[PDB]
Amino acid sequence: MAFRKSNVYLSLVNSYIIDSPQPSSINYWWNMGSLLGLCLVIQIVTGIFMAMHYS
Amino acid sequence: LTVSARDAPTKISTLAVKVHGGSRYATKDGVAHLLNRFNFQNTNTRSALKLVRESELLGGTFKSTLDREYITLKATFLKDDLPYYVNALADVLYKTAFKPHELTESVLPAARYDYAVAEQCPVKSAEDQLYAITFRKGLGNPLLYDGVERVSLQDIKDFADKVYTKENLEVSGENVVEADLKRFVDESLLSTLPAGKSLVSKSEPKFFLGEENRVRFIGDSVAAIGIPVNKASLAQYEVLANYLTSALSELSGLISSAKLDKFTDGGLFTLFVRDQDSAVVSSNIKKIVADLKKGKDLSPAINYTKLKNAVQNESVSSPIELNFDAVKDFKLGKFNYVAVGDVSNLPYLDEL
Amino acid sequence: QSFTSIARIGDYILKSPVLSKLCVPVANQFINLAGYKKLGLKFDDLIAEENPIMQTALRRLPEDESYARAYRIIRAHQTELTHHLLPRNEWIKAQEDVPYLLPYILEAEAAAKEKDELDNIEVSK
Amino acid sequence: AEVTQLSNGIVVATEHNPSAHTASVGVVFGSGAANENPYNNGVSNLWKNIFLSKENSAVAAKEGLALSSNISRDFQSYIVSSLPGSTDKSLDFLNQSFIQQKANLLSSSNFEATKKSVLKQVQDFEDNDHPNRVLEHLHSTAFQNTPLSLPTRGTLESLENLVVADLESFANNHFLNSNAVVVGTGNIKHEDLVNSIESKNLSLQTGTKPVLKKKAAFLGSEVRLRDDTLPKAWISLAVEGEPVNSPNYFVAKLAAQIFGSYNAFEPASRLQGIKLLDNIQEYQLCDNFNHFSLSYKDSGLWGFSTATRNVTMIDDLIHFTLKQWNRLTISVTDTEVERAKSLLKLQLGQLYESGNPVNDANLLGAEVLIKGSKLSLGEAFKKIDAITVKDVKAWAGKRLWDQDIAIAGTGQIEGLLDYMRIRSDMSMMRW
Ligand code: HEC
Ligand SMILES: COc1c(O)c(C)c(C/C=C(\C)CC/C=C(\C)CC/C=C(/C)CC/C=C(\C)CC/C=C(\C)CCC=C(C)C)c(O)c1OC
Repeated sequence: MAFRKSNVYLSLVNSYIIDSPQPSSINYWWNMGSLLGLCLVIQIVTGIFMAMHYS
Repeated sequence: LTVSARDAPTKISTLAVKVHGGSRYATKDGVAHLLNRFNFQNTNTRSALKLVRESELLGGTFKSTLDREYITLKATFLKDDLPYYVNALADVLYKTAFKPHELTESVLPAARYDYAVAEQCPVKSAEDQLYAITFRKGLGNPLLYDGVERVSLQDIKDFADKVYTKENLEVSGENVVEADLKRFVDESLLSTLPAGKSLVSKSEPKFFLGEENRVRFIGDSVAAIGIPVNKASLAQYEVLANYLTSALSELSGLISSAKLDKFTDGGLFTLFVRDQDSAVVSSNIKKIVADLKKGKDLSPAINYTKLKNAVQNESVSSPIELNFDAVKDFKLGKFNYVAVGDVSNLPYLDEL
Repeated sequence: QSFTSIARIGDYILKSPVLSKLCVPVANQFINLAGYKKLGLKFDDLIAEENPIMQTALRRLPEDESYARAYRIIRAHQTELTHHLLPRNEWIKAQEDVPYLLPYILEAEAAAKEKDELDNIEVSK
Repeated sequence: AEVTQLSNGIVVATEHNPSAHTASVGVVFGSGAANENPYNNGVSNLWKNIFLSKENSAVAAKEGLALSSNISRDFQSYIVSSLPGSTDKSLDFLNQSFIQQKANLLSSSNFEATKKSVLKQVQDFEDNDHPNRVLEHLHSTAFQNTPLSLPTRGTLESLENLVVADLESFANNHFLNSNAVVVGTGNIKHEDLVNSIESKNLSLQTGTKPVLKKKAAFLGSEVRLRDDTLPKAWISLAVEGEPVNSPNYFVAKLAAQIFGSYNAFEPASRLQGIKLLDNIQEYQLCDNFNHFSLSYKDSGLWGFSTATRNVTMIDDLIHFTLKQWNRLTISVTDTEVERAKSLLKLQLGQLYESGNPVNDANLLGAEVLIKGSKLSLGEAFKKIDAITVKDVKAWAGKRLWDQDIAIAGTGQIEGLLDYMRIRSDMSMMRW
């Protein structure tokens, strides 16, 4: 089978982000979740760099 | 060790080694099948893999067919590569490894698939039942392996010992120069094969009549009749089959197929009526049996049965050819019947 | 809310000529505003199926109705994703908007309720 | 080995072979299903069926003649086989049916009994012959609203609405002289046949030409005939191939031989020198597959067909197969090409030289109708052996690399991913 499916780490990525079967009709309201993950990343990255200069 | 041939200006040659080892001679049920499935496996000097890889680069393929009487090892290839395929075929007949793992991993699976394909076609289940009742143990032997009686690797080896001998096989190269062919055959390992005996019996098989078998089957229903023919009375049955399978006969659209299996010591005529529902199968065969009892022919299909029996350019060694231009009438004595399918709604040998 | 319960209340309203003439017209207007018929759906196609009653019911549905429900559902998703409605001549008509799955659902709820009753039957000597 | 062809009033084409026991004679018209309309689709198949009618067939059986017909896309053919001596009586039956009985075959009792037979015939096809059914739909979507899209057997709806007049209308527009070629194969000489033809005069609708149309075109698309009740998935996928009389006609056929055909149950098949087999046998991605390079007058299809019971891994089947095809543009090896040459010759030989003259007629007839002649088997081999790795790469980089595809399938194809996923695999990422 394809490597993205056989590898222990990549298969997680494949099942959640590549081959994950989505209902054909979801609308833009279903885009908020990815936006929340992105927000989480922005908060963490910017906070760590600021922590470097914070007392 | 008959070495036939027939050159030509064409680019594709076809070596072939007919061998009298079909189910007719099989010592144990399906052993001929297993052996046929074992050909082209590993030899003692060349693996099945290498044989294929080598022949592909040259430009030729192999194939091993099974008959009720034969086991043919054919090889199609480009003309000028003749020696290679002669030795390949020689190698198989003289020294195939017969490893226990080749049995379990390639032979048994391939044979199981063969039996599976055949177990799903009702006409073939019938055709098998026909042979088994007419010739109760000669040509009525099971064609394919099904495991009813044990068959070890040794049994397959023993059977190969009997059947693979110089006095029981015939080389036959189509589109090849007989000169070089005989030269290569004798120069190869064919001549080293321990020539045993020819199991080809001339005496007519002890056939039976008025026998019937009924097999319950899920799918299309099929009613069939089988008639044991004589060594000389087979030319009329040949025209009969081609008559029933032509626009001349009115009842040609009431049957699925009809043929004559020509052997070396006789033959067998078969008639197949196959359809979805039992009602149509009953009427169609009941009509045939009635119209054949009040037989007729007048030989109008004499030029047709002669033309259709000539389109077989691979069998330029057929029995009688001018025997057709003789008899012109046909009746219908005792025959054999087999009901397959919706049995409870199918005719018996009585009401026919 | 069980379909047995919706049927109880609904049938009571449908029988009484007082309520029947008052509610049905309201209900009819509610159904048209819902809009599912413009997507080619029948109300029964809209029932949430992720529960045992609905699975038992859908399992028992004859083939022809099953293939039909499948086509209607697929056609609805495709139309929804294109942000259009079907051409008016393709809409489901009121005569067609029949409760085809309802009898199978009611039957399964009754069977289920009886099992629940029998598994908990008390005995008096 | 000789391809003789001369024109006097009609174009006569023959190929003799003395070792042949029988001789086949027939007329091959330069028009097939590709000349029909969406509405009279199935008329050619219908013609073939009356030509083989119980009545017309019995007349030839008494005389000792056997009938055979074949409806294709670019052409159509009616053949009569006979013994080497009755080579004259075949022409009597040929003329008697295309001029004398061109009104006796079309009776309101024969036509109806025949129409009822092609209806049960075409219905049986659609209901059970899934691989050919899928291949037919592949042409249908690949060449939609174009001549090559029409199926050869015609459609049930256009068939049941067909009448005697439609047959006539077609016959009077395509069964013309300028759109015909008389072919003879078997053992008879060219001079032997042409004399019996140039003997009987009469032109019959001479100077008349068939109607024209619009050029065939490939459109990347798909048709999915999902059916979860079937026990397998049958799929066919292809790119725009090569038309006959194309410089890359042979490069294309060789390319298809590289991947060849396969059958998981045949021990020998599992051993072929095909790299794709290492990938597909591990989890048994399919029961069988076969590549092809279909060529027609205006276009062709290059791709493969496959059948499988591994319904949850169809995406791996498609993915590995397309990754292999990517190789043709960038890394096909000398030995793969050489293996293909040898196997292509072997198959091309087995076709052009079988023990059946009726096959020879169809091959000869079809070729002469398009290029006015037939390339000798020995001439082909010269072209085949001259192909280099550089040729295959230039071809693939034009026909396979990042090119649209056409897909068709039936059975349990829920696992066959969307178009774009398949289409994306027609190439690879690179720096
Ligand atoms: C150390 C890593 C770090 C992480 C992880 C982090 N922060 Fe912060 N955050 C800080 C620091 C440092 C400050 C003070 C600097 C500032 O005021 O922006 C801060 C301040 C804030 C403030 C005050 C903003 C203001 O007005 O100045 C908010 C609100 C906030 N964080 C929200 C979040 C949220 C929500 C998350 C997580 C989802 C998050 N933070 C994760 C370090 C972090
Ligand atoms: C079924 O439906 C789905 C669905 O399943 C998915 C997966 C998605 C896609 C969305 C996602 C997968 C969102 C996922 C998000 C997360 C898992 C967030 C994880 C968050 C983190 C913050 C990771 C932690 C990171 C760090 C520690 C790195 C920061 C530090 C750095 C760079 C060190 C810097 C220091 C130096 C010295 C240079 C859909 O959109 C969707 O609907 C359409």
